[PDB]
Amino acid sequence: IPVIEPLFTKVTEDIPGAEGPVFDKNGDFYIVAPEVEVNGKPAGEILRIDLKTGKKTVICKPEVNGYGGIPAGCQCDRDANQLFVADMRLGLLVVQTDGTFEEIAKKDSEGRRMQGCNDCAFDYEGNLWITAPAGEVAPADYTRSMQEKFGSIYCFTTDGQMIQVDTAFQFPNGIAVRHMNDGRPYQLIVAETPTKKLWSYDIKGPAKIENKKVWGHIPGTHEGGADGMDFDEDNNLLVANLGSSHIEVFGPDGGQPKMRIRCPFEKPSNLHFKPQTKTIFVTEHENNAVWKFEWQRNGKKQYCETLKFGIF
Ligand SMILES: [Ca+2]
Ligand SMILES: [Ca+2]
Repeated sequence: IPVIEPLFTKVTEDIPGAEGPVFDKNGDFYIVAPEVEVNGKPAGEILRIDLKTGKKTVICKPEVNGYGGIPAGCQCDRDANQLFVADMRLGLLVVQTDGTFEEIAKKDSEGRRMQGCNDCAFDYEGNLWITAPAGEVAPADYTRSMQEKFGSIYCFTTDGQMIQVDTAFQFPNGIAVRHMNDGRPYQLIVAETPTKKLWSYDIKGPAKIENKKVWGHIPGTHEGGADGMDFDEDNNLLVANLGSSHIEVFGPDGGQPKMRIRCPFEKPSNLHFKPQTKTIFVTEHENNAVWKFEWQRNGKKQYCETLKFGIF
């Protein structure tokens, strides 16, 4: 497997559990620090990083009824400049740039208690596909599916429904949606970290996925595996293989990566493209820092980069 070694440039440092890199509709960059703790208890943070300097500002330190959150993944909304955040303790949150937030669901569409979330991906129809590797949200004692198969997948729909679309995953992690050239959502990709597998489903409609399949295989037997993921404009899927020192690049059809990206660290965690550029910001857990490097092309446009009232 061909490996490229592009130049990684430091962006910012000291972000405990540096995760969920995201750009909003204004080009502002954000990162979540899930692993920040206060006297042993969760106290995760949502930060805005000035790219010109690397200076950090925590806009939100989410807590519900005394229970601190573990914000781990992000997606920027389209119709409003707000961030949808997957929280390992609080479920799904919507955070405003002013730092205020709202817990989205205590329970799902079926009345079952919500599970902690880790990452999410907006399809072009506005539906949010979310991974839930943790057990029940706070106040429930924290648990996570790193060993046992209790990780679930949800689809938070445009009509406000938190629908569990699948269960029994061993730490569902990264997630991405593949679109047809005309913008129609047709395939969901979900990373199952420890098993070294990438799973795929056919998206038949909002919250409707079928034909579960082992779509791709992650290199290595190291502890870790597929974490964050995203598509480039040609639909190649770049996946952070935590513990491998590489970001795998899968072609449109999956299988084995067709190329690997060597990182100057062992734990790449998540990534995100800077809109309209080949620049990919990468978070890692070795130094708890954020970096950025140049990929071969622009990333696939995120939902926030699409237009509600566009003509073409
Ligand atoms: Ca993750
Ligand atoms: Ca991303």
